[PDB]
Amino acid sequence: RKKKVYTTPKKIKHKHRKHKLAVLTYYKVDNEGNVERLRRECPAPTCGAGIFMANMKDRQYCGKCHLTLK
Amino acid sequence: IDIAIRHVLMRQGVLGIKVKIMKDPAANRFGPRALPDAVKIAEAKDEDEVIPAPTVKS
RNA sequence: CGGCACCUUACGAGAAAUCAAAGUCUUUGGGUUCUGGGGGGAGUAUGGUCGCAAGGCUGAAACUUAAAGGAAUUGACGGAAGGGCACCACCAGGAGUGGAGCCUGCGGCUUAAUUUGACUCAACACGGGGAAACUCACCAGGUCCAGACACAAUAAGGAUUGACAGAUUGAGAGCUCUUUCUUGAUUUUGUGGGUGGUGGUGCAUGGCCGUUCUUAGUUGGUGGAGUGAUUUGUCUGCUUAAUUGCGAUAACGAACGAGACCUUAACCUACUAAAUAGUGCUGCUAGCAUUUGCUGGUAUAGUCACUUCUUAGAGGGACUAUCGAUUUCAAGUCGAUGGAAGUUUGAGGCAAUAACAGGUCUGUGAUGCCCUUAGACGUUCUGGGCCGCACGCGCGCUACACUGACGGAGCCAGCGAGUAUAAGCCUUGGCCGAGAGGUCUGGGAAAUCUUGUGAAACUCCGUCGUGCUGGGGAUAGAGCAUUGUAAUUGUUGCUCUUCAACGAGGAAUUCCUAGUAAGCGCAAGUCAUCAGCUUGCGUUGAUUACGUCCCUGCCCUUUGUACACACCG
Ligand SMILES: [Zn+2]
Repeated sequence: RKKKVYTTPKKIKHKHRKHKLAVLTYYKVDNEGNVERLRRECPAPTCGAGIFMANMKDRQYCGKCHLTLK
Repeated sequence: IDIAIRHVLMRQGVLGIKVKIMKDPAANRFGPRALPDAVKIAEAKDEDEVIPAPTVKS
């Protein structure tokens, strides 16, 4: 029996950030070499190999299991 | 009496119907076989032939 | 003879009311004069004619309209007559309400929302509506898709979901913003399509309820009246709680409703049995006068007896029984004796033909349709509000004092409820606490245990002693507990403290005839706490009627109608 009105500006729900070929940033394929694995996959037992962290500012996080190191 | 009420849904509204029925009281097998006020009278056994004073030895 | 008429009947006539003419008229003819041709316009205009005038006589059309009207039937309605019934009427009475305070609902006012429905009976302690989250439909802010399913776009080189820390935000809602992390074709955009709403529409509805009215009314078969719609049956009088019966009777016999019926209450020393009931005995045990008794405890083996009191299944019993009276000597009524019960034995449940703009779309996965449906009127979450008060109204209570307050002593009911890996039930009994409350056990899934719910009024014994007193308990201040995530706008109680109006209430008006009214408490409900409320129970226990139509209301008959969407015409 009333018309609803807002005050704050309309929000936009967060969209997943599309990264072009995300897998490239995890390895540096050496010529006549081995796999690099520079990104130091999370040592939690839940995520084994192939699941890497995030070399962010002052924290290292993997989205598989919600933990951070330093 | 057995009573049944069902709502019939038409495109324009609801049709609530009630089909109220009776079976024959004399056809009842477990409860009373008639109405409470049902008074049944049997027939007379009078108008017999009476004779003065006989005696039958059996 | 002539009249003015009147009564019955209908040979006959009539659409019928009716008619001795309105008959002797489709079996159409005694003479003759006048008049009408759907309703209005309209007895109007014009012309003529008569009149002092007012007016009379003669007298259209255009246009407009599907009806206007007659007699009667049913119903509805009446500011009409006659009857009947009723403590939702009165007579005679009892208790009240209406005076103050409070609780609560209503309108009103304010509000951010103070949600809203309902407004004589038939609105206002009602929505089982005693609202902290929830309820909530409202307000300020926040989320999610829990948008199924077909497609089109995108999309594995990733459609996209979840997200540590900080900022934001109330939030440790990755809600979003800084952040580069992680799953992977369930998923992202649009279309259809949906779906969900305490949104609106009870004046679009179902289903239920209330009301008419739980009043006693309703209906057909055959016959009779009538051309018919209809009517009689279904009614003067009496009787009954009653259309229930007697009776009268163009009616006769029937059906629904009422009554019967069912639940509950009473009686049963007569049955069936009762260790989840009791009793008398029987043990063993106790205190007193010792009289062998009076009181008790115990006894799931005293392997006692019984159903009488308590339970409930089978039954029985009352049908106005018998008698005195009145009555149409009928239906009944009134007085006795018996009886347990003689008011339908008491009180309730179900309850007719159709119907209402009675109430509800706020209970529904009951709904049609309008609105909306991703920044949701959907949901979720936090905080608020329904409580908010310049006012009037009602359902209740507290009382206004001595037929009383406190303080002791005594101390009897009945209806009911109560649980497990829970989300905590009834809680005893013991232990702490002035109180409220706190701790530890145990019984009961139940006639066992809670609980003999030892309820209060009440009876007694004391103070108080007419004072607003010690009647009354508003308004307010301090602490301790309880419940809940959360008690502030006191949940509630408890302890102390404050010590209000009220000294019986106007005009008015309500309920009620016997365990009924009225005092008095108790339980179940909503409920985690909250009962001044309802629903039921039990305790004490009356006054006066046992009549009437004076008021009011309803019903029936007569009557009237230009109403039938029915006087809100
Ligand atoms: Zn990890």
